[PDB]
Amino acid sequence: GPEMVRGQVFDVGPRYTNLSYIGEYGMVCSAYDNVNKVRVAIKKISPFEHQTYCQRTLREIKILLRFRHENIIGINDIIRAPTIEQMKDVYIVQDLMETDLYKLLKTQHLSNDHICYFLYQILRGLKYIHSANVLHRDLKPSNLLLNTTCDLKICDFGLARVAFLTEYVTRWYRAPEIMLGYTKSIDIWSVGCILAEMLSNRPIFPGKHYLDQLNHILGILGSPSQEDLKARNYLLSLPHKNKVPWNRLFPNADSKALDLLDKMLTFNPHKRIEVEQALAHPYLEQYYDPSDEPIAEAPFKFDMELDDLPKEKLKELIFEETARFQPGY
Amino acid sequence: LVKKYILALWNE
Ligand SMILES: Nc1ncnc2c1c(I)cn2[C@@H]1O[C@H](CO)[C@@H](O)[C@H]1O
Repeated sequence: GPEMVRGQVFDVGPRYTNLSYIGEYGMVCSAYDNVNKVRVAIKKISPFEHQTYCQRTLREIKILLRFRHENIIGINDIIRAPTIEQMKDVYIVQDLMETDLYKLLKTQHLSNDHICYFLYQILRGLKYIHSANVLHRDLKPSNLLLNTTCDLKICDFGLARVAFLTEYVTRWYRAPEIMLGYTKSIDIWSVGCILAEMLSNRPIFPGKHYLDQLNHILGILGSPSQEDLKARNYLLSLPHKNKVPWNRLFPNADSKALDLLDKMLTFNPHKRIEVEQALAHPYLEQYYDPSDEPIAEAPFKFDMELDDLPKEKLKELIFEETARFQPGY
Repeated sequence: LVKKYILALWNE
């Protein structure tokens, strides 16, 4: 009937069938599309009972609807109830992917050509979203889906904001300013950490709190310049350290990539490199093609986004944004 | 002639 799977109901209508549970905002399943005759990925999200729930899903739904890219995931369809009252669940239907980078970096090893290519598709895709003055805020290997033909796409646009921070967060990829970060440069750091993780097959900065993540970076990045309150006094108390050479952690790595890696993983956000600049790096000459690589047609405009609204009004906003996909409307 | 290179990585 409703094609209930695992433990709860998964009413996706006659359109999608043969539900397979993938795992994991909410439940994620792989259904078969009959309209396009190709397996797709449906994720069930059931918010509306929390303040920050309705925002991030609206933020993700909006952005993914107005974006089109070869390296950014795209919503194919959305399903929900005809009315406000009966609408309790939202079904985001997106095209199916074989795996993500987190599952890739474990159990599997990448060549320098495969590493360079992925970092490119990250950057090629990142420079589009960054061209629209929008921040991803939370970039992770788990948020980088991978196509069978080595094509990379980006997800998790819930925490996205235009160019509460502290709310529910793997804190291995946060920037030195997001220790406790509101620019493009905070994403580059994450992408920098990812490159370091693709290069070592292991997390560059382990531990997800102050005694480790911002402490282990001091072991590699070293003590900062005096350019750099309770986080301030804590660092000054800690003994001075030196920067361990990137060609010691990564001795069998490309000399080109290590240069870029250091340019991406600088301490201070200022002059911490930029998109397009990173694309122009010698490590990415075989793939860089500014004539083909798409950019944002126009920055993400305002007035329509100011989520200090109650959950009651946010649900209404979800309804409008979703009505564009509703079969009868 | 198949560009974009030929490798399928694989399973979740
Ligand atoms: N659109 C998709 N196509 C295929 N799989 C998807 C998705 C989405 I959204 C999520 N997932 C699955 O959830 C995992 C998240 O790390 C991914 O690794 C994956 O297992």
